[PDB]
Amino acid sequence: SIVFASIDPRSNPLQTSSQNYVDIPGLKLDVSKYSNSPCLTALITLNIPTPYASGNNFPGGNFAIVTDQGEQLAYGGFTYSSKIPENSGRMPFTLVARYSLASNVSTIKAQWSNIRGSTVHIDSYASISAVIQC
Amino acid sequence: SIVFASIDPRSNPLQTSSQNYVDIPGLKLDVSKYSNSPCLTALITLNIPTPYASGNNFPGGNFAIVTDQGEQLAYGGFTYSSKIPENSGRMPFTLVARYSLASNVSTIKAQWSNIRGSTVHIDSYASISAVIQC
Amino acid sequence: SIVFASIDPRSNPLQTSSQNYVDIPGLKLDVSKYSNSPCLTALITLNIPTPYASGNNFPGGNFAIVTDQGEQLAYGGFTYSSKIPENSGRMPFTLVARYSLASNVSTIKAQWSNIRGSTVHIDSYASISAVIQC
Amino acid sequence: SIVFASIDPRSNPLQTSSQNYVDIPGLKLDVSKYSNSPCLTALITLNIPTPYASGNNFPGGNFAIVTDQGEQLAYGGFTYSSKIPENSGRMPFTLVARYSLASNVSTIKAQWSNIRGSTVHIDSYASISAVIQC
Amino acid sequence: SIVFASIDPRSNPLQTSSQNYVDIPGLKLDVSKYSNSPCLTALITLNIPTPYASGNNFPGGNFAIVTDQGEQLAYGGFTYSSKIPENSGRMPFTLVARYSLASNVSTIKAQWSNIRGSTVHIDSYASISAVIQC
Amino acid sequence: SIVFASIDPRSNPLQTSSQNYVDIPGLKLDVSKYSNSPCLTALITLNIPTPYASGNNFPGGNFAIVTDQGEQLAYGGFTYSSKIPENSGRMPFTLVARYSLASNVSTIKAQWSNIRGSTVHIDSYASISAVIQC
Ligand code: NA
Ligand code: NA
Ligand code: NA
Ligand code: NA
Ligand code: NA
Ligand code: NA
Repeated sequence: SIVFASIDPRSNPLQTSSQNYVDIPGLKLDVSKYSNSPCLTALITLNIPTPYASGNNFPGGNFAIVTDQGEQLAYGGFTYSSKIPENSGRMPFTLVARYSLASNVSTIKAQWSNIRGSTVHIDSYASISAVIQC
Repeated sequence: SIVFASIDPRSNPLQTSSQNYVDIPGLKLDVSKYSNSPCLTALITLNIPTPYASGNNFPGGNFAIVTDQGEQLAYGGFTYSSKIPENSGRMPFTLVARYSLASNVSTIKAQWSNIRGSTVHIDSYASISAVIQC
Repeated sequence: SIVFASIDPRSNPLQTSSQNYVDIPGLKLDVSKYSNSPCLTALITLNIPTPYASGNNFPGGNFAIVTDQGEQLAYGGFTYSSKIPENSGRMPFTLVARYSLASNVSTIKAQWSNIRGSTVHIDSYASISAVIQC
Repeated sequence: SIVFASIDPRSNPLQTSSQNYVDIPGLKLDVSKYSNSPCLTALITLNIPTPYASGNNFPGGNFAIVTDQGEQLAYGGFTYSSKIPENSGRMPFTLVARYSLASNVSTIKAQWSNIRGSTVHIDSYASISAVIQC
Repeated sequence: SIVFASIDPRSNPLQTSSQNYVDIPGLKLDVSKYSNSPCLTALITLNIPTPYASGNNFPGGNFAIVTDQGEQLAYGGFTYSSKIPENSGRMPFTLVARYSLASNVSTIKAQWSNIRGSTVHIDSYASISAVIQC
Repeated sequence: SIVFASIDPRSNPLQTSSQNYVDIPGLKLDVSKYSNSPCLTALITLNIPTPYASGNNFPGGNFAIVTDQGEQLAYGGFTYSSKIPENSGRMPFTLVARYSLASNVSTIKAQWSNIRGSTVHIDSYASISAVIQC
């Protein structure tokens, strides 16, 4: 089966300058119906196709897939190749994780954080999805 | 089930300088067999791992997943961090969408468009795929 | 069903300066249980979310999905937009392939290679996965 | 998926002397979750392994699988080979039906009726089940 | 998935006095779409809930599930407990078989034959079905 | 998926005169691969299409589906309509059960027992099968 959530915050863009990971609002999957099911697994893709980051010390952004049981299932990020890019170019980002559904998991969700004092931005379509299989 | 199409236009590369979205030839999925099926959903991934864009005003490229019912299911793109990059570097791009198969859909396909008068280029492997589940 | 492998080589990073494709250790899928099954197909995603490449001639990195039957199912890569980037920025990369399981396949795996004498680096989470369906 | 209901009325046996079909209490399947799903079908088995019928004019019993939309999906029955059997022997009975789940169906259930004024009896395990597939 | 066929020959009943197995018309499954698929198996149920047999030497009827490759996957039958039953009572019959779909099979079908010169009769609902799984 | 076992003891028929349930040799399903899986269920059919029973006090036979955890999932049987049938006619028998695979189950199997001092006989094809679903 498929579980899916997307956002498209054109009118009210998202940003973070947080050094710690914080939730990306709207990018959460409810997997309660499948929990406590050791024979099931979720393959989870976080797709942030058009992010950027502003800043003045080799800016970038980090992303993670986590559960509400404190498991960091995957992480990664982008950075620029200059200290102060004259344009914060759009840097497509995708991240793929796996999680057994054996445990009492309820939520699989996206988080983000900054790098070197940057501000990370999302102002367009992004998604999180899972394929759940036996 | 899986539906899949790929291209690999090494000998005859693809390009667009179109401001409006136009089809990427060869990156189309036929989902007719699954249409009018409200209990089915497709999770669709467009993978353009090695595109670039030429131009002189912060060039880039945009991509979309659409149906032949006029639904834009997802969009995003890449841009460079300089006004006139001395090399149009390869900027891997992936985009993930979801579509209920309730409607009379026949085709799910990839489109692209330019940015600020750029020319977008594909000269190597790219794919579009879907997982269809109940 | 889902098949999955990941790495997270923070303490002992990976690198290659190989012009020919070589295996990324740890990014291998065992599909033996599904082989010789013409009604089955694998949809395979290689996710390298945080690679970079060092070098002095427009550096970058290439990646491929292959089988142990010599099939190159997909390939692509990233490159920088400068001859000698002052920072080798992190360039998220994903690649999606399809393979019929009709043949006597045992292994689907990731490979990488350099570009123009670069060194490609992985020092954090990366994965390879497949959805196997009828 | 599987939907299932059984009864085992040892302490309070069931009987009917009804000429018209009437519900067998407890032998009902709730298929509401799957309704309005044209791509789904149910394969339904009614298993009455140990019924009998009393009477004096070639007794027997009839059974049917029906929906709450007035569809009689299957029917059949047993009869004895004598006008007045000296023992109403146990006559195992099974019945298999198919139903598309396209419609607004809620319930698939078992019914029974008599033959030639008989009384039909169930005093032990019986079941109704469905396999639901795409 | 489910494959299914039924008959309900109330207006034009079926009979056989054949000593050799012959096809029951209408009780045939087309499995061509699944053939040459070693990872698939069919679980096949033949349900004849209300047959009888006439005759004067301990009459009965035999049934079989066969393919068009000459495989007899299952067989069985009913007989009466008297030499000349005064009423040929209805004797519910079900038969379950399994078949790998590895081979070039096209058809799985029902057959019947007599016993000791009997005539076997079907004048009401009967079905043949399969569940096909990986 | 399907699990299946059959017997066809033409050359060396089976019989029991046991008052207690005893295993029918060969009619056992190994479900170990699916055990400890609360999201999975088995729908189990025992098909004895051509049994009979000998004896002189309203003979018959009983059958059950059991696990190796002492669960009697289903039971039923046939009996004749005379005290001493002049021919022990063939009395087709089918029995359907359901079992959650949550527990540490290894085996689902068929048992039989006599009635009123009868001897129950199987000298031809019989099967036990399960459909296992999520
Ligand atoms: Na939840
Ligand atoms: Na189409
Ligand atoms: Na292998
Ligand atoms: Na209902
Ligand atoms: Na055919
Ligand atoms: Na076992």
